[PDB]
Amino acid sequence: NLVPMVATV
Amino acid sequence: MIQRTPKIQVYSRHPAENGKSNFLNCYVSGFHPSDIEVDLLKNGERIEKVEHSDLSFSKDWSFYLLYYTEFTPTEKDEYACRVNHVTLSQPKIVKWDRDM
Amino acid sequence: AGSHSMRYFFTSVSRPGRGEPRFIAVGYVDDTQFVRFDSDAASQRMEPRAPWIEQEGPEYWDGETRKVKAHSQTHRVDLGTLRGCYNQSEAGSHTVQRMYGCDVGSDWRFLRGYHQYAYDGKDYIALKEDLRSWTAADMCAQTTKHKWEAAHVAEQLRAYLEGTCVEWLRRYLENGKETLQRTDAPKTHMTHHAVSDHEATLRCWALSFYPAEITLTWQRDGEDQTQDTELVETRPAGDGTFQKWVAVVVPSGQEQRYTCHVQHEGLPKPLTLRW
Ligand SMILES: [Co+2]
Ligand SMILES: [Co+2]
Ligand SMILES: [Co+2]
Ligand SMILES: [Co+2]
Ligand SMILES: [Co+2]
Ligand SMILES: [Co+2]
Ligand SMILES: [Co+2]
Repeated sequence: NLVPMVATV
Repeated sequence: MIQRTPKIQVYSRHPAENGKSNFLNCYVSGFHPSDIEVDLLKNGERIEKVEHSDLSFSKDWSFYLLYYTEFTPTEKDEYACRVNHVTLSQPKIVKWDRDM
Repeated sequence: AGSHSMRYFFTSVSRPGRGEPRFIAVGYVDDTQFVRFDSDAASQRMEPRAPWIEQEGPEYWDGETRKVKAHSQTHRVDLGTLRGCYNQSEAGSHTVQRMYGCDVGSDWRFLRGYHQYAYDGKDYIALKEDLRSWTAADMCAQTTKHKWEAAHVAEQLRAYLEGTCVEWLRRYLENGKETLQRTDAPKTHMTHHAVSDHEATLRCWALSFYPAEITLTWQRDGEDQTQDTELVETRPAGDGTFQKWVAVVVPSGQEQRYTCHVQHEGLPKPLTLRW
């Protein structure tokens, strides 16, 4: 189950 | 760096016997950058029906792939893996040695 | 088995002449791939790669597809941002790589979590062991760290690693128990190949094993020997299991003083092989 959000660098 | 040359192992899935269907593997690992060309050869000719795994990588970030095809070994037929990558001035051909 | 992990691996590779980066995602429980996404493939969906994940219903697949596409877009944006920070041209291809996941112990409780990110194969930014702050490798990553500190990015990620990640790992271990919680001990044997008339290679083989972690050790008179040895990288068989060998060159006639030990989770006691 993937992480729900992925912040941009 | 961004560039490290692939390690190459060429092997059958099972211990090879003549006339018995098997899988020929070329495992390439430890490489960067990711762009790579791998062909499996039968008596020097590129084999057409070749599959590969999804690109993944190790702890040090270097990449690995498995290329594979079903084959039925015979006494006379010779097999190999041909790899090209930015670290290699020409393609590298590694022969299948059925003891390795 | 009991220590277990769930890990995801993501690679994006830019295509500077035209269009968007190539994006590949793969998910594992221990050493078993269970899902994949490839931007070049036709489905444009997260796809199953193990039978036990096919249990999951449409809401699961919709959600994982949505998230994996969101991962892909963050990678796309990052490739642009990083090209700018390093003052690189539009000419060259560049890569981002991300790996994250969680480990549970035998009691199936949280043991540790992790999230690492690289640009062009070099460390960029990673979560520290405490899951509270970031390790930035260079000054571009330091700018990212300040941004992420202000936006409380670690706190969100930590919630997942200690929460959803370990909860769904336990779910998958239960659903796939028949394979995921089964150890496949190595099938071992030794071969012997003359190098000349007066020396020979002994090769200790371990085949068809799971999980991938293994130790092969050569001994002479019961003490470890590393000189004149060769150990290959553990390699996939292609059927879900793994292979490895270790070799030693010995004087011919002296094979009997050498022993190979094989250690693996599937063996109650290490094996000892002797020619
Ligand atoms: Co392909
Ligand atoms: Co604050
Ligand atoms: Co808060
Ligand atoms: Co012999
Ligand atoms: Co020889
Ligand atoms: Co000599
Ligand atoms: Co011993």
